[PDB]
Amino acid sequence: VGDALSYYVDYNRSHRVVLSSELPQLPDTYFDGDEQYGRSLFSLARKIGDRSLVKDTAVLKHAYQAIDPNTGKEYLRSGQSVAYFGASAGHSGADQPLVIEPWIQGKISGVPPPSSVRQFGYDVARGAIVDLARPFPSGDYQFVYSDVDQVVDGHDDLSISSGLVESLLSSCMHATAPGGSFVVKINFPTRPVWHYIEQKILPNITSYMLIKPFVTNNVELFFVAFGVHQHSSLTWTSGVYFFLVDHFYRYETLSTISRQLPSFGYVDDGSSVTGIETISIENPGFSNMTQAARIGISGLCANVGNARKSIAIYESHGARVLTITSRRSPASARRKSRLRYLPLIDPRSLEVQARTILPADPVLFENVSGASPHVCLTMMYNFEVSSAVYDGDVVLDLGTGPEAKILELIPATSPVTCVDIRPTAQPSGCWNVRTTFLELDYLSDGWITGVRGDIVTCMLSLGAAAAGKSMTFDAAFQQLIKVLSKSTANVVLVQVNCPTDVVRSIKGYLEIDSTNKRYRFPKFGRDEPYSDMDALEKICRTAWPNCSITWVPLSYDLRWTRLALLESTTLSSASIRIAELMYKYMPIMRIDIHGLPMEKRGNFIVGQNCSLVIPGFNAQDVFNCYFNSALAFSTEDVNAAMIPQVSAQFDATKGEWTLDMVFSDAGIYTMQALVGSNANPVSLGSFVVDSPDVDITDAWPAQLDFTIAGTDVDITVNPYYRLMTFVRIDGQWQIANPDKFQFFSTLVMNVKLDIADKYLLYYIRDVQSRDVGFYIQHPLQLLNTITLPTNEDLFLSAPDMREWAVKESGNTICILNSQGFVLPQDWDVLTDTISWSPSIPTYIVPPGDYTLTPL
Amino acid sequence: GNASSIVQTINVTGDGNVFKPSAETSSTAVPSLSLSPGMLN
Amino acid sequence: SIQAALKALEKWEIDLRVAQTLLPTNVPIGEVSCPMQSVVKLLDDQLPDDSLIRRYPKEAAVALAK
Ligand SMILES: *C(=O)CCCCCCCCCCCCC
Repeated sequence: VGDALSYYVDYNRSHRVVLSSELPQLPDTYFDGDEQYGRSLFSLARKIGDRSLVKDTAVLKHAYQAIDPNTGKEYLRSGQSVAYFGASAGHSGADQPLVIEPWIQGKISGVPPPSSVRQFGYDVARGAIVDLARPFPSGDYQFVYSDVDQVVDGHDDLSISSGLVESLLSSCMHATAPGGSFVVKINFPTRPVWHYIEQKILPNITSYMLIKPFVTNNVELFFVAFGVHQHSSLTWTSGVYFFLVDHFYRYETLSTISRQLPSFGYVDDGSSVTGIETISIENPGFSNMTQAARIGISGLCANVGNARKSIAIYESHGARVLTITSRRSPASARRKSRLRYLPLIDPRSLEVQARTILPADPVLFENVSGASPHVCLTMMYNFEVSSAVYDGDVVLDLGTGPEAKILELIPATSPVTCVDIRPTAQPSGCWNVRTTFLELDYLSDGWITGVRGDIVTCMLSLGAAAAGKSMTFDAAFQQLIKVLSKSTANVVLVQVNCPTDVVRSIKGYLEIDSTNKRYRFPKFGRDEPYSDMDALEKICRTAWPNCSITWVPLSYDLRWTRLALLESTTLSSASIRIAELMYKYMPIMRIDIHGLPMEKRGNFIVGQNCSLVIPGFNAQDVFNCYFNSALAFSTEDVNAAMIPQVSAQFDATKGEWTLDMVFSDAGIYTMQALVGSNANPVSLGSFVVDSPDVDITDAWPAQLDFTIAGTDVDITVNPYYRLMTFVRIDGQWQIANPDKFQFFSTLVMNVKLDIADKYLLYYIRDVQSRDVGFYIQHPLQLLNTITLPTNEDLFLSAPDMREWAVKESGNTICILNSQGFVLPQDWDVLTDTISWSPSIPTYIVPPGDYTLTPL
Repeated sequence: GNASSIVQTINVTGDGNVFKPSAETSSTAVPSLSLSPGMLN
Repeated sequence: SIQAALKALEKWEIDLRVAQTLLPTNVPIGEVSCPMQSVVKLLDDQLPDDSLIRRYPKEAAVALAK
């Protein structure tokens, strides 16, 4: 469900120069049929509107936000002769692509309407018809958008398509005038295409962008170029490499997961992995000996337990019938693999039913709204444990819920222990392999020596535990360590309330206090404590001096989502994103009691030198740094290392290695080691880098240039953060006019002043990562505090779509946004509107007082 | 090269292909024609 | 018609000549041989990026065998 998610990558001079020949090639089974089935199935089940509309809106908005340093502004102004190549009609009845009219109407924030658009394409209706890849007579456009299919011309393969892409790039190259820009669509990103792009186009632009809106699990891509026919030395960079890595990885994972659901509009009979199980009894009898349905319901329960099971009681064809429905999943049927006898159920809940219930119609994917945050958080949590357990491992789980999710997650040959307080409900006498339960506290004492165990867990538990006992996170952690000290375990998994970056707040979901080390969950209504990374680390170092500690990353993985799709738990993009953000402060600690230690030496902040010393090795051994399943670098090749800075030294006196680095992305990197002339891989601890502070201060002078040049002000910002501005209209973020404020360089921002700016607040927001406003959301309260002149001419525009009527010293003159408004003879309109929405013009009011009242 | 789910072509980079340059198969297409105009009348 | 037809292929012929000449596709006496994966892996390593074979493979191969 939900809207689409956009990804982009921009060119930066500062990165390592990657070549065309080492970007990830596309998969080779990409055309083999079952994958095609998966792509079909995912696309059919997508709650969304006109795809061509939403993609084009995304790309146009992100295209009106690319600046030329040489002239301090967008390559995308207004009035630009714009060619839409590939104008598919669209059988919706508009006969045209469904964004042109909203575009020119200026019904998009951040996208000034153009002069005109010319629609060329095979299936155009309101334009002209031609096959573009070959020459055709036309005039010159300033911006050329492309949405051309390449799975049509050229027969069914990939090299002919590769040639089509070059043809299209050259044709667009010719259509644009010097200094213009163009966007092209790519069906299949293959290596030789970027080879061609690098040796044929890159030296003929000024900047370039890559963009990927994600609406269906595919490999579609958009490539954007600026400043055509101007020479530079642009080549692919590090960010391109990383982006392509993720843009293939995500696809591969989602395709695997999607390839398991039953076909769209299928016939469930029990063999399918996911099905709507259901059984009914005609004229039910409960009170006396049944032995007929007492097994009947129990079989279904064992089939699909722990998943929501719904009932109806009604009458059909004269017979009083009871119907049971539910759903089966790999985990639900994995639980069945662990029983030996069949557990049975008390039916007392049911014979008491004296009411009447209508039946219903089976729907596999039941949810209509999108999955809630915390359920998804729990799923993304449990994927880690379900992956991190192999067969036969002797398991001790703490915080075990009464419903015992674990009995549905691990293999059916691993003994488990439930360590919790409330009595469970799971049966006792049907378990093929060992399974124990307990009624006591896992923060308590004097119960540990008697319990076997290899992997010890605690998930979404300890923060509430510490809060309940009025206990701090530090003390709670140390007491848990103490309890595990005299145990016999081997590896520990613990969810930990502790940040991973600059402390921020997630709106309405998790609000964080930096006075007392406390989180708050508003939807849950509770105040809990936390602690800090370095504080916790020493405690783990104490009881285990052989402790290798890692902080497993999640806010790029999607494999965890397989714990949803396979029991029909509908997903929303927003519910995903908030789950990553919430996870950046509720991470998971993976502690090995006898791994190889790693000590953190320097200051771990982006833009700062870091240092690590890794003991206990030999000079003939390697290390590899990964980041989002990429490869930052390896020691064997120090030079072609994708990170900004590498160092490598060895202490033949002590056998201690030394790596002294600089990074460029906040988050988690992982270092892994390679020992010997063998393919064997060891897993050393990972580490976290964090972004520089989010703090902002700004200077506002005393003289205000109410003229066109406009006042210029100082905004002190650490340069790593890139900045823009926004407005909140109707609860929705709108892009501020690039013609209104101009950043440039210290840092100085330009602004044209207006009365309208008094009645709208303005925010400086940050777009460097995938998300926006997560680190810096700084309102400009100073802007809503301006002191107008009266002896001075003024810019002026309407605030919004409401109905503001002007007053000169409390005397209405006209009415903005009114039917049958008439312009004053002393007012005057301005060439390019300063408004936040391009439709609303901007006028020139002659000197005086101007007051607007809402109505 | 295979642009389709089912392949019934000739896998150029597939196996089973044969490269045996032989004297008997000395390549040629159309070097010259007896376009002499006396013989063309 | 013949002359103008032969005009168009003025480059494609050159590319095919490059393909057949970069390594010996003819011998004076007897017969020689070499695995196809190797020789194909070579061609994708020496033909210029602009060569039409890089974008039109199968027809080039069948023409070669013709
Ligand atoms: C099949 O998987 C499509 C990609 C591979 C096609 C073969 C390589 C492209 C060029 C043809 C032969 C290589 C030497 C020119």
